[PDB]
Amino acid sequence: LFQAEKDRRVLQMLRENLEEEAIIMKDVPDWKVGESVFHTTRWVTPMMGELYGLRTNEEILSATYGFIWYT
Amino acid sequence: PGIVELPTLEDLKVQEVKVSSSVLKAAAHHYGAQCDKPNKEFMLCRWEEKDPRRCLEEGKLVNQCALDFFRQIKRHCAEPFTEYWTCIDYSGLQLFRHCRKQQAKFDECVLDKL
Amino acid sequence: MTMYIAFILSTIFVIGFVGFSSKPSPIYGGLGLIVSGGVGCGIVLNFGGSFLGLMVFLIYLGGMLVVFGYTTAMATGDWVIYDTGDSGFFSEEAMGIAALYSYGTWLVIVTGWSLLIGVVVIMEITRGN
Amino acid sequence: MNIMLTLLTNVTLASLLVLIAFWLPQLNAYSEKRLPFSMKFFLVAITFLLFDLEIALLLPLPWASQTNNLKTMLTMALFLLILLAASLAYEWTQKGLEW
Amino acid sequence: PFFDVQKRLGLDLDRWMTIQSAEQPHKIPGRCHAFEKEWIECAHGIGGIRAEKECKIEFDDFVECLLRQKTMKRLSAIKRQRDKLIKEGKYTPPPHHLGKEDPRP
Amino acid sequence: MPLVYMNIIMAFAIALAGLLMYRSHLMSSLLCLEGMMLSLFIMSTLIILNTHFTLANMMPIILLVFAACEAALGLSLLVMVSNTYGTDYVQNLNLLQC
Amino acid sequence: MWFEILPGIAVMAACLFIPGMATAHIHKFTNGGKEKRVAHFSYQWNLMERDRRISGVNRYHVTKGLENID
Amino acid sequence: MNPIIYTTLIMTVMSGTMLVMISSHWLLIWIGFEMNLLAMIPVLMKNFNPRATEAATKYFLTQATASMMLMMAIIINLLYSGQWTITKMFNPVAMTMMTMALAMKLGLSPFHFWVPEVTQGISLQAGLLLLTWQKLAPLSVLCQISQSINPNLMLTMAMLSILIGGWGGLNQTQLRKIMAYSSIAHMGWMTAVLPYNTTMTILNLLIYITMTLAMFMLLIHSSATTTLSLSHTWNKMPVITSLMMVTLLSMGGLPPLSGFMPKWMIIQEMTKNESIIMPTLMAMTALLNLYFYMRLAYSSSLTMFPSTNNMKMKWQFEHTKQMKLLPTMIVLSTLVLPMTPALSSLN
Amino acid sequence: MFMINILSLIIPILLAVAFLTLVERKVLGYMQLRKGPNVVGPYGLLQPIADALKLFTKEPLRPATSSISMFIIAPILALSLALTMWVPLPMPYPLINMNLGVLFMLAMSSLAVYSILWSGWASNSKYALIGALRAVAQTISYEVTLAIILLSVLLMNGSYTLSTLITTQEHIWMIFTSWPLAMMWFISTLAETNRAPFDLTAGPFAMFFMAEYANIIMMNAFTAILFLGASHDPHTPELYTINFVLKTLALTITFLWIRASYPRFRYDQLMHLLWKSFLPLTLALCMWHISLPIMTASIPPQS
Amino acid sequence: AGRIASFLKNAWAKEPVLVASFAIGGLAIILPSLSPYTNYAIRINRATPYNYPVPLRDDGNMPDVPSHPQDPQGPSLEWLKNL
Ligand SMILES: CCCCCCCCCCCCCCCCC[C@@H](O)O[C@H](CO[C@H](O)CCCCCCCCCCCCCCC)COP(=O)(O)OCC[N+](C)(C)C
Ligand SMILES: CCCCCCCC/C=C\CCCCCCCC(=O)O[C@H](COC(=O)CCCCCCC/C=C/CCCCCCCC)COP(=O)(O)OCCN
Repeated sequence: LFQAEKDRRVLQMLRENLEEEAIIMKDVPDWKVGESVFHTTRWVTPMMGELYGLRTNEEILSATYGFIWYT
Repeated sequence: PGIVELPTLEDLKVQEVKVSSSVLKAAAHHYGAQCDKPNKEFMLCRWEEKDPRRCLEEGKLVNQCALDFFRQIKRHCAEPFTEYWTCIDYSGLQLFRHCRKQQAKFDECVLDKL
Repeated sequence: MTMYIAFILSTIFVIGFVGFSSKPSPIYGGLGLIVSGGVGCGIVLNFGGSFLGLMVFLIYLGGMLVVFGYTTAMATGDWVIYDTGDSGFFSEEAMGIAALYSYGTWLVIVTGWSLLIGVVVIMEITRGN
Repeated sequence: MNIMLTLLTNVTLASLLVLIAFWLPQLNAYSEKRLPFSMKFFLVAITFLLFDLEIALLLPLPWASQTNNLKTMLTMALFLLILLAASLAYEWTQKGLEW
Repeated sequence: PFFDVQKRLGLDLDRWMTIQSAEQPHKIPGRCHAFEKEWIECAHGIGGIRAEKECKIEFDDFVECLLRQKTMKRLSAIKRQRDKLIKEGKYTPPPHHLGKEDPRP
Repeated sequence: MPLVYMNIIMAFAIALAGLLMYRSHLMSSLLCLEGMMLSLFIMSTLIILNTHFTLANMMPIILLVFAACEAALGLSLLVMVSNTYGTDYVQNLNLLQC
Repeated sequence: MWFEILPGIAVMAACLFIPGMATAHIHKFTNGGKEKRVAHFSYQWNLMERDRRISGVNRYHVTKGLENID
Repeated sequence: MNPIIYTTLIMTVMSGTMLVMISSHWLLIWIGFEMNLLAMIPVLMKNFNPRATEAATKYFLTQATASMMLMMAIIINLLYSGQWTITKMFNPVAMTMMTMALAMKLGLSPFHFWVPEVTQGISLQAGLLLLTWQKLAPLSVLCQISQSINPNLMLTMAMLSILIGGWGGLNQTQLRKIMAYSSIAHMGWMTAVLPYNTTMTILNLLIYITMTLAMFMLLIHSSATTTLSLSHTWNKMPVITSLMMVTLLSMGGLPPLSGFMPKWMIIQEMTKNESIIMPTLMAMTALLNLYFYMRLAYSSSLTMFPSTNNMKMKWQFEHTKQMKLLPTMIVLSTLVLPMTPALSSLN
Repeated sequence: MFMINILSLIIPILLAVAFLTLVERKVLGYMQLRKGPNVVGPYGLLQPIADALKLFTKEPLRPATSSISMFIIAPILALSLALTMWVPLPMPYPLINMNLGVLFMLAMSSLAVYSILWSGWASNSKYALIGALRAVAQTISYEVTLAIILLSVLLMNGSYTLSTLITTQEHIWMIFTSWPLAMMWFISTLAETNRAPFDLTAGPFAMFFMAEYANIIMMNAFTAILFLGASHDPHTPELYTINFVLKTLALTITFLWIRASYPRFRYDQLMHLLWKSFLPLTLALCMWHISLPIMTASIPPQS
Repeated sequence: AGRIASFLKNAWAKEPVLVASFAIGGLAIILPSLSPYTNYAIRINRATPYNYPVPLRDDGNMPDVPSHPQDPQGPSLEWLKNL
């Protein structure tokens, strides 16, 4: 169950990031929306900065160092 | 080179299970014993496809089956179960060992009920 | 984001390194190296290397730089490249380190032989005559 | 953050106490009036460093005990300790622990 | 020079620690396990020069997974454009980004 | 390659440069070598932990131990040098020449 | 006589009584009347994060029992 | 020191070299280098005196710096590609870093300053060990990664080594410094052919090792460390001086002696790769090495320098300890030219 | 409320080490057929306050040629380490819960020698420098066997976490499982703190005194947790707190007991003691405790 | 035989710590190889699940792998509970 919830949450964050990137890059000339950086079409597990990149700094610090700093 | 494909936000909508970790831990054994088949579907498909985008339906299925399990537990023994989870929640490490007596009750209730 | 704490720690690392690289008053160079080692162990701890950072802080600082100071007194951008998944019910660093006795039999053999030969060599050199 | 705050608090309190201790008695007007280089201590420091390195090698034992290669891990740990004892014995018999 | 004693005797003295995708304890995977696996399968049994001319795509993918230069560059470009556009004042950030919106397990 | 790696390689560069400047005090040379090792350990640990290379977690320990062994060796030599001249000055090692 | 040593010792005990006990009360005051949840190994940390997200008040210790299942 | 301890240290040095030669993991190669350095220091300081201690300190500093540079190169190569195996270097910065590291380990110019002094400070046996055995591991490592090395840096450092050795050998009166500069020049000759053929490198290594072994054993037999001390050997054992003169002529690359075998072949292979200026420059430079070998031969065997009265007592004694394989080394280092095509064995 | 927790951890330790001096004086006096301080206060209960104020009012003697920097750094480092040591201790709940609490305490104890080294260097005296080098060598020498004993004992615990030591000794104390290791550990803790019989060596002096006595109470608390386990009931932590405090007080009174009971060693004598009696036996017991869980199939759970 | 016993006597006096250390070391070296519970410890280590057991895809030719956890097929942990 935790695995399934994790995939759904990650996919939701990726979709929101895609929507906001598409909104943001409507005017830049050579850009392409949601373009991969890999030659392969295999699924690549996203980084920490891919999901939380467009979010606030508080949640960024949480998602980065919450387990490390929790004592 | 290429565009990534992500499922729309509607495809990720499902009735999330809304209990805490202690509640899940208290009924973990019965959850595994009763909800094993859809969980095995989801886990095998997840380890075969290696793709989260190809395992949504099985996730919805396991959430639905977990909801069915919790609905039965709520219907049949709300009082016995509530006392047991509460004890688990109090412990910092959520140890099964600390409150054996509560478990004996819940188990027998379930053994009588379901 | 605490103003790139990893970047600040790295900057203090380089600052201590250039402080002790000028080589003034070798005791002061040892002080600068102590500060730099503490900062680097802090970098490792903040990254997630608890046991390796604590090894730095214990072995390096408490034995090696202590022996250096003893012999001296004798004389006159982050958060992005990080991971996504979890480790399980353990820590990957501890398991990889403890795999030394199961996988690194060759490594243990060569390191122990090197340590024994080092003891012998130290006695040989310090004999004198 | 918690450990950072604790370290900061300890350092600040120690600094304040030492500063007060060094300055409170300094406000009232008052009078205001080699070569040897022993080698045995250096040797003991060096052997301490080497034994500390061997201890660092020996440290991961508590997690090394769950590996399913119990014979191999036991043999390797006993080998490490045997070499440590052999180094101690060699330093002992070659007049290396004397005063 | 290289005396391949291990391959002659089948000893495996130090080959277990050479690559990320080789029998990690507790089946813990590497961050770029699949990329290195694919590169190794592409380049095995072919020689050096042929591996370098023909398996360039796999090595590019592996090095991108390792260092994420392209991903960081793209994210930095997105951040720069969003910051400039917010300084001009034509784009308003969504509630999810703000953190006002409720979380999902 | 992020900026923290740049900083660590820069620290290694200053350590090597300080080793090669050689004002005096061979003990400072040993200190520069040891700072070089510390920078190596820091960068190697960061690389190993970032990529989740589990079996590589042994490599820092080994490296540290070996370098520390070398450290002891150098100290011993330094002591003997001092015993011959009374000081660990660099210029006192001018007996052998090209 | 010898029991005259007891007063000062008592004070010492009282002093050594204060920290740990205080921590316990602190851990009971800040963690919703229960023990402070420990989190090693990154799995129970994920459990705590999930509980924090589920509660809705951004507090992990506000448990949502079966009455929250509808 | 204790004979058992000396045997253990020698075996440890050889085992470190073998570990470098037979390992496929970079950390194991570094460990072998560290073991070799750790066990080499007492060997250089077997006979205790300030000269030996200073030479050992110089050697330790140089080797520790080289090892640190090598580990930095390994770490960079791992960073830009998660690989530990000794193969293509995948990075130019790592390659140049480890190139300078191995050059400093081998004593190639401009890292040649430590070789004459370390050789002069230590005894003749320790000098033999340092100049023969300590060249196998770095050369093996260089041969393993010969496809990645930038030819410009290799060739520049090799030519600099040959020129520096040829120029520096002229000004020397001590025999150990002469040997050190000869080693530097021959190392440049070995290195100049690495980008093209490693078989030539190994053949030159074997020939050079045999020649320097014969020369060092002849120098140990006639206990002389200077040209003047060597000039007295004709009055006690002229056969030794004659064999020494033949070996010295061989070391200069004079045909039909054995020393002509590597250079010739090296030149040939370079002319196969359309490189004409460099082999010519190397030959005209090795003329200087031949010149100072000829000067040593003049002062050794071809003329009879004045002797001393106390040599008469030396006439009444014979060397109680005799080195084995010395005749074999001399014969191999003088008269194996007709079996040149045997190098197809990939020696 | 975390700052309040830190303050409530720090201040009681300072008060406890304030009154430990009076307890030591009274115990020594009554062990010497006399009384302790019983005039300043009802039973000397105000003596520590008088000593503190007198020390805080007296002129400090700067050597007029010493290096001020390390001279002022040393007491800061000593007191900061002494107060930091108390952080990981579970009584029964640690202020900061660490996975490697034991390793943290070991690293800080390793750092502890730097204050001695710097104070010796900054004294501008050759005799004091010799004394400082002597003390540092003794401390590191005993630190070796401290670390070895600690790891061999923890091999029956399963991890370096301090709280698990409470679960490990739920039924029996580890004093029964390994009393020789506990004996050598007690002697080693005596040796680290420069206490009798191993004690061979106004403001900054007072701070060094607080650091030393806080280290004493720390070491007694660590030994009590390590070897004399108490039963911790999650519904009432006060019982564990009282048990732990009583055992720590017993161990500290025992420290005063050995201080008042025996003469002191020579330096070469204690060095020989360690390197020729504790280290071989410590290595033998380390091998024994490595082999024991495997040979009896009683390996501790956590990994 | 008398020489070895006499040496053991002479070592037990005026050197008890070394005798005890060597005895404990020898026992720690030799005993585990003959103890019958090391196999039990290995089996206990094998029985600890740290990872998820990934099920295998069915093809109708695996009668020994259970289809449900409660099924009698598969490993049995009764031996550990009996300990
Ligand atoms: C064949 C030639 C013999 C003579 C030449 C000897 C050369 C020098 C001696 C060193 C070589 C010894 C070979 C040891 C290599 C280690 C690997 C081998 O032993 O297998 C290991 C078996 O381990 C053995 O127990 C090693 C024990 C040997 C060490 C004991 C004595 C050491 C002495 C060696 C020389 C040291 C200095 C001299 C000491 C007197 C692997 O264990 P295994 O479980 O299958 O696989 C683990 C991988 N998994 C996890 C994926 C399954
Ligand atoms: C095969 C197992 C090995 C591993 C186990 C050992 C673990 C660690 C123990 C070794 C640590 C280092 C030991 C170093 C030995 C030093 C010997 C020595 O030189 O000391 C002699 C003294 O000791 C000796 O005479 C040599 C050793 C004496 C024999 C020791 C015990 C031998 C074996 C006994 C037990 C055998 C096995 C157990 C059987 C019992 C039945 C079950 C000199 O003493 P001094 O300090 O100089 O003072 C002299 C002036 N008065």
